[PDB]
Amino acid sequence: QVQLVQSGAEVRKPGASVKVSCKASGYTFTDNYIHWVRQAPGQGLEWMGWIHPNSGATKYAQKFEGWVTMTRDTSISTVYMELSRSRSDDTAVYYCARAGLEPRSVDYYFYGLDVWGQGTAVTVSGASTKGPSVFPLAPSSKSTSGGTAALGCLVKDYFPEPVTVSWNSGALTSGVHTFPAVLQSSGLYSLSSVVTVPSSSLGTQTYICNVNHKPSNTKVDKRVEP
Amino acid sequence: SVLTQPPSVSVAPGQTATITCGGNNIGRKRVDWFQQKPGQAPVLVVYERFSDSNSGTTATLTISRVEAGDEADYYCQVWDSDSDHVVFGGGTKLTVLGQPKAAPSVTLFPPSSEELQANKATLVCLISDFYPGAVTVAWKADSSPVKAGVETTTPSKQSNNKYAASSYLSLTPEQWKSHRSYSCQVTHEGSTVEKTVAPT
Amino acid sequence: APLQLGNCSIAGWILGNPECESLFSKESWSYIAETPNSENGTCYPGYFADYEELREQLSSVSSFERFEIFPKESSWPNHTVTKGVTASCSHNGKSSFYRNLLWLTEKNGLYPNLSKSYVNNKEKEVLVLWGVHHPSNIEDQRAIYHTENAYVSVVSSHYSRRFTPEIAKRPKVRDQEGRINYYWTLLEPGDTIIFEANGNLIAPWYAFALSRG
Ligand SMILES: *[C@@H]1O[C@H](CO)[C@@H](O[C@@H]2O[C@H](CO)[C@@H](O)[C@H](O)[C@H]2NC(C)=O)[C@H](O)[C@H]1NC(C)=O
Ligand SMILES: *[C@@H]1O[C@H](CO)[C@@H](O)[C@H](O)[C@H]1NC(C)=O
Repeated sequence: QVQLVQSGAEVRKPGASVKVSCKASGYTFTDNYIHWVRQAPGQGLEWMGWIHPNSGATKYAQKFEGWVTMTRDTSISTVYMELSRSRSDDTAVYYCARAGLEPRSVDYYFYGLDVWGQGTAVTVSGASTKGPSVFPLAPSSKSTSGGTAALGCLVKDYFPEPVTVSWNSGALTSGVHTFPAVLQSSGLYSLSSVVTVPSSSLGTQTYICNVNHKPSNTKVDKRVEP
Repeated sequence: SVLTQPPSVSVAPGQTATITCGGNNIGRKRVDWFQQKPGQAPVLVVYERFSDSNSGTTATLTISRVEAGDEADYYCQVWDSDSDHVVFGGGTKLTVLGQPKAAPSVTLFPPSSEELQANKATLVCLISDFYPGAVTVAWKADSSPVKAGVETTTPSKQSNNKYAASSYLSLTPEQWKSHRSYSCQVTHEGSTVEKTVAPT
Repeated sequence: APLQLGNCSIAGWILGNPECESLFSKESWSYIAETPNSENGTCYPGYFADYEELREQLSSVSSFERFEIFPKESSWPNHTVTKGVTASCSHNGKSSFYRNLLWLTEKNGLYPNLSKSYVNNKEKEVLVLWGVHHPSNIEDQRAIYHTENAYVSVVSSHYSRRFTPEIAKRPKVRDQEGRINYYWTLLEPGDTIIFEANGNLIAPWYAFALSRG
């Protein structure tokens, strides 16, 4: 029946106005509120504001007042949120929800958020393509466990995704686990690969991790030694 | 304002699950609960198995005969008249076990020699093989908390359906050499695991 | 013949208190049989204007006719009539309101200017009751009525007064900080009474046609 369609995911450089569209169908656009909320990746949501298409009245949260601007067009039954001035911390998925849960009592006169939208992924990082910086995770005595050691290499400061890691040119696949990358405050990415191997092969078997970064055409081979 | 929810709740399948949402003057105000499955848009909890009961300073959401599809992230929400702001709760990662629990294994790698020779210092703390997928990571430098230059990933499914998480902490070669030891302290279901690396 | 109000006060009975209405249905009475203790009175706190005058006039009436002055379904198409309920007037465990009044709230994010009236054709003198809501905080007022400079105007050839509600934090009575103030007038036969407002009006759902003699 009722649904909210949202503009697709846009990627922008910091400092640029990014606008998200939210269109309503199956109900008379003038009826209910439309709220906007945002969810930082892996975190909770934060309410941002709301606008009523019938009156055009808007209301913003304290953290979001000033830079966000919310408009509407009754003719096309679409509501807009404009994100003037982008910065890295605004990278998040942004939802639009209509307030269709009609309040029952005057005591609590607040329409609840009944139907939501698919979600728009806004990605802002800038950052030019940069080659990975590999630092082997050398096994220490505490990493040795008797019959099985713990060693790897660290892929640090790279942009963009993706990067693939292999060990001994793909011959060593047992005990291998490559972790997903994290976005540092510098704007660059870093991940780690760990290989679980018998502590007997140390100082005898040679361990090399292969790091491939296609976007910058950087291949790194690196020995991991005790 | 500042509604508070638990980081994680674990319930065995077919049992009962309760989620607590604490704040001031919830009283007359109703609390809207939203359910967000991973990678999905949250949906409003409408309501036999689902039922709420608010009393005074705390609102509670209860799920009866928990199912695998019920498992998600739960979010309470209340409008604060004075602040004029809609307030969202912090969040609850409810975990219907369906899989034997496990305490994480921690691996902490020291800054490598060639990163030290490149004028950088990064500690790699690897958290693996755990269930449910929710931990709190705390770094230490000679038993003193460090809350700068820390980056932690959200847990994700491993090769064996268990979860894995990682956390970094960037230094200069001077900060790494200026302390006797550095510690990575993980917490999971009350239990706490600490791993330490030293410049020797 | 008395009226046997019981635990109900005149103000509670005259307005349609939910736990009141279960026991009253008379047409020709002369006395009161009432207890001033309002166990069942103004379930919403406020002031009943010219109350003392109103008890004298109600006392000893030959006829008592209750009729729909403004039908709730037809009179207010551009306003909401179903959300004016409160726990202060709860009945049988469910929030309720006066059986003879109506709490208009916003519809579709708008509270249009309202203009409605009754031309007294009943040939009998009519009792018209209305209230003006005074909310506790500005945010509740904005949510329910949108306009922040609300006005209520009641005009007739015999009665003319314009109310301007204000936002006030008053000590908690029946778990309610806000107040409605209650006002009344008597409509001469052949006279018209006009209500004009942009919010905060407790409209008359039911009016009473009477003859004192
Ligand atoms: C509700 O009533 C107010 C007050 O009369 C209206 O506001 C006036 O509208 C007229 C339009 O001719 C203007 O000339 C005035 O300047 C407005 N202000 C005042 C103080 O009179 C308002 O337009 C009405 N709204 C609706 C929807 O009818
Ligand atoms: C609002 O009032 C107008 C009269 O001015 C009427 O025609 C209309 O049906 C009412 N309702 C809506 C939703 O416009």
